[PDB]
Amino acid sequence: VRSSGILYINIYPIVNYPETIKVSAIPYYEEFLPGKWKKRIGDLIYLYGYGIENEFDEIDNSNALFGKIFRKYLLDILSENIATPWQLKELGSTLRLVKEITENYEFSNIIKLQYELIINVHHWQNTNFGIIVDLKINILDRENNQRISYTKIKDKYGESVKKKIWVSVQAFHRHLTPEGKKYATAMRDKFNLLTGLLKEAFGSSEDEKTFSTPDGEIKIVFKPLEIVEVSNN
Ligand SMILES: [K+]
Ligand SMILES: [K+]
Ligand SMILES: [K+]
Repeated sequence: VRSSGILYINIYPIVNYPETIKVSAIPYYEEFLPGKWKKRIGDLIYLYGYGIENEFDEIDNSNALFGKIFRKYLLDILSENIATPWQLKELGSTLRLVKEITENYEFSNIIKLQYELIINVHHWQNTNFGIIVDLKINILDRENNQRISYTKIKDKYGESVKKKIWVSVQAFHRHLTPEGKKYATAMRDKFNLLTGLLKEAFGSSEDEKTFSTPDGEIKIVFKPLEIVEVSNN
């Protein structure tokens, strides 16, 4: 006798995107500063999105080049749609966004806690795209904004601060209640926290969010991808 189930994963799918995009190829010179709206592929740089200046060609999603360009294009568009109070931490092969935790916690005067969303593009079955999103909570010494270990918190501020911060961090991850206890919806709440912070970071007030591009809309659905297996006993 076998079990059946549903798996939710931290991949949020792009359900609509422009299947053809404008590109402009220029010869690759090392002298050109890399940045948003341009991607080197071999001996060419391809401009795309807001990087399109006067002229252009087009590629569609059957082209090998399309995935290479679109992955980067998608993060560049996401980086134009960050909602306050989130801020850009890094845009490279990954997009990282941060928000300071402004909910009350003991010792928030000396220890700063910060959400960090880590966003990577996933590309599968030739034409499917999505974002894989991880969440971290950074623990910072408020007075100097540097990362601080629990060991250093104990050394600098005392054991009582180290213990209260650990409970608060665990509660902000949804591993514990505010009272420092385990609880029956913790694992569900942990995933719902990730989805809710991601929606907030992109200004999403419904399950689906549209982002404008010069090639047409990109639509993401801010629900975890779901995979269902039903066993036949
Ligand atoms: K919060
Ligand atoms: K504070
Ligand atoms: K889904």
